[PDB]
Amino acid sequence: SNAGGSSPITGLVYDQRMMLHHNMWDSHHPELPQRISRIFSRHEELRLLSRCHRIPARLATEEELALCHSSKHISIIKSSEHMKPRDLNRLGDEYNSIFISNESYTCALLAAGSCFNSAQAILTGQVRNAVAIVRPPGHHAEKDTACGFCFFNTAALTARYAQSITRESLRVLIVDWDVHHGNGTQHIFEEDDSVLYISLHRYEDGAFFPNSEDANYDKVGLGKGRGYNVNIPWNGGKMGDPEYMAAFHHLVMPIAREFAPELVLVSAGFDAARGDPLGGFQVTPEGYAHLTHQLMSLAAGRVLIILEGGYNLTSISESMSMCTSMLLGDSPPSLDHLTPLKTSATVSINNVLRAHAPFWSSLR
Ligand SMILES: O=C(NO)c1cnc(NC2(c3ccccc3)CCC(F)(F)CC2)nc1
Ligand SMILES: [K+]
Ligand SMILES: [K+]
Ligand SMILES: [Zn+2]
Repeated sequence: SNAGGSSPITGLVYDQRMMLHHNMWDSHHPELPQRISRIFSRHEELRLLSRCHRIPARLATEEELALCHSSKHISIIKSSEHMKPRDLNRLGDEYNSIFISNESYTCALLAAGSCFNSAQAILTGQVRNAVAIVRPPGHHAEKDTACGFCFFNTAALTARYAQSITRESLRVLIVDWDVHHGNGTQHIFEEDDSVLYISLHRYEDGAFFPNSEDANYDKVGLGKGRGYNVNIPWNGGKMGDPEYMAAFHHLVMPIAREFAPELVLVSAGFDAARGDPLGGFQVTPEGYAHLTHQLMSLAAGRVLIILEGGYNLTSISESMSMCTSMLLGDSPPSLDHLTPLKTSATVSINNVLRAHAPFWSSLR
């Protein structure tokens, strides 16, 4: 029972089977199997694992995938399960930045099913919040195609899965703090006012992957979805804790509170972390802890943290373990001295404010 209340529980999902997805031609490709085992091992080292309720992985079904993806796309990825290597190579090469092994399809299904089980546990009160240590990632995957190490859009599917077991209009916030724009998530929800998508990402006037002006601040959503897509694009600066904290203070949290989400999904890539070989930014583990802590003030604390990217194995292990520590209710660690904001970060924050003040009274 929870008569009289009870201490909130944090769920954790991790299944070593998701390590089987691998790059048979470049075994040093940074989207490594041991991304998830290293993160899991750090949770054991820090004694966080035994404090969590372990949530089992499961496979997503093909009908669950159709919540966001076309039958053609599902069928093509499914067909890779039985391909020979030369045909896996050719099929991967048809996409932007995709490698495929015979286990990729099953691993993508497990990453999605793990997050469905976690959202289910949160929404039915089995746990208050959860962390999902999953791969391959999701947020670059589109309705019709794979992209950027992602086959199916785990976070987008989880938002639709949540609506499917509560009510169609359940308000879901997705905060995407992966250093890359989540092009797939933006596109899936661009006309939808029930899912608010807020992405922070390195942009560089369109030069940074995925190299599209869709990631710019002026893309605010379409139709009913106008105002429900918030891009915070970083240009010309080595961004870190001061800039992300300022973005949360001026943009993410005011908009999120006004939206009043009923569930928060974090597309939690850690490739903006200090030390990441791809992102080039310097968010610290303590910074990620503070971002997590702020999001826990939303949705009565119903937050699911979903691993996306992040490629320095030590950085992502420490950063995601910080986030779990915050979900468990530990007191936030001290931030380093916040250097004054990079001046271009103020420019970006002010551009987003101008783009979104028409839709959010909290910004006016
Ligand atoms: O998921 C991600 N990060 O979290 C992610 C990161 N990099 C790529 N692609 C790029 C990449 C691919 C393999 C190894 C390093 C980088 C290749 C094309 C590029 F040069 F344009 C950008 C980098 N794709 C997805
Ligand atoms: K992002
Ligand atoms: K939206
Ligand atoms: Zn990324």
